[PDB]
Amino acid sequence: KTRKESYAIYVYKVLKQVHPDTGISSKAMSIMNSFVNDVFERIAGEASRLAHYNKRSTITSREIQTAVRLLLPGELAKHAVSEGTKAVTKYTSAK
DNA sequence: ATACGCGGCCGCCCATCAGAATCCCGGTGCCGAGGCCGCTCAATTGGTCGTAGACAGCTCTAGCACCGCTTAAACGCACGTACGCGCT
Repeated sequence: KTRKESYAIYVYKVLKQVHPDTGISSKAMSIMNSFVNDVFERIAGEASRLAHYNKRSTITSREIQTAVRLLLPGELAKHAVSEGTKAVTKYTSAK
């Protein structure tokens, strides 16, 4: 049949996590995927840009790390890094 | 010819039977997590090769600092004009 994949499974549990027996319209659901896919290119594209400025050829986590910092304002940014840094840190701990 | 009787009418308080209306319990429809699921094609798994890029060595630009002769530019103040802004 057709494809047209989306992030619907990811957005839904997140909302469950923050009000479990709280609801949503089928119109705000796409707004959400539209919103995510939009932020996706915003961050990953910028990573691509720096990589081939100061003369290197792969994109790691550090770059995102840097990228994120100047893409967003002071207070959210730090918490965001923190969360980000740990999630992965744990990831490696396992293996 | 002349006087007595009364008759249903009626206001009265006083009695009976049905209807209206509030409270004691209700069914119904809408919304949103759930479950079920299944054919399957994208991620994961185990695996090879090679190449970017970390890293250490090196040298070799240019960013810093610092100074003093020179002076243009900033400063602060004095005076009034011609706008900001208030009213009608």
